[PDB]
Amino acid sequence: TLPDRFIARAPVPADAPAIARLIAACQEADGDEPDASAEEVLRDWEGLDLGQEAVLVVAPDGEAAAYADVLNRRYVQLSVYGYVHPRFRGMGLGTWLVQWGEEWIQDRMHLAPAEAQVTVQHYIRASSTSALRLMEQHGYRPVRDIWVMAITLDQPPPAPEWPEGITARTFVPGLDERATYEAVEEAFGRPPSTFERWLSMTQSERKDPELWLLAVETDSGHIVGTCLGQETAGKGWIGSVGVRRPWRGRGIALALLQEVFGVYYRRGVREVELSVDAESRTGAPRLYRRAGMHVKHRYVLHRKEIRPGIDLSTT
Repeated sequence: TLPDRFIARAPVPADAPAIARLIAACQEADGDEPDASAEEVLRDWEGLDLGQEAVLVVAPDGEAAAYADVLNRRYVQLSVYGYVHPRFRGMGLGTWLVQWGEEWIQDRMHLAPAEAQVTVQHYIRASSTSALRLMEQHGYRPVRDIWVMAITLDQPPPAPEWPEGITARTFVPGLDERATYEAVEEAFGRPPSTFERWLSMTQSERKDPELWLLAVETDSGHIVGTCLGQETAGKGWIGSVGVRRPWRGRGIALALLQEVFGVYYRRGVREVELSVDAESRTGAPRLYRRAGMHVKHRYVLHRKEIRPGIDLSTT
């Protein structure tokens, strides 16, 4: 069911400006500043197939009423990012997007191993009660908190205090590739990636090694920790900071972060952000606030099981 006057259609790159504004109107209601730009939309469209992987609900006045796009992992877990313009709420439109995403994976579901359980998931701003209820109404249930940490560097960060016997090593291309990959797959191991997969995903970011830091034990010459930063559009993003198990509790993550911040700062990057998972109600690790960061926004991950089976998302 959709209101008569409303047309759903695949987005075209010329919709980038219209859609940016839809997100802006949405992020405004949640209490966020309207950061959104068509420039970002065009960039986040770099990966996806516009025809198949996104939908645009066009309003009678020719303006974008609602929009969603999907991230797909091995067809066992579908992430869905929806928005409905704050004027159009309570029209059945947010419900429509939800089922669109559900029907998306259901139509493709045969490409998943048959025993694999199939899930769809949404990341909801903790603040908007409207979408919080729509999830529960639709059977989507709270799984985990995701915290977006941010830091503005207008002033030089503190100098890292490195634990005895560990120091910073800037990633050296042509040398440190395999070793860094092993430390990342261990410290963290989200899906396990093979080495070639990891290589292709990082190919861009490894052309800027200044921002890939390794905590390295001096005696062994072994990577005990990593912080791999990147720079996009004059903003920093840190994908993963982490320490291999035998080296935890030495304050290595804090040193890694403080060091990465120094590189960004003396590079002139004003804002760095990253993202951290936390069990519902625990809050982010004291690590991040101690590194000078602060909470930008909090999302609650909502998940629903489309088909029963063993959990393959992590294997």
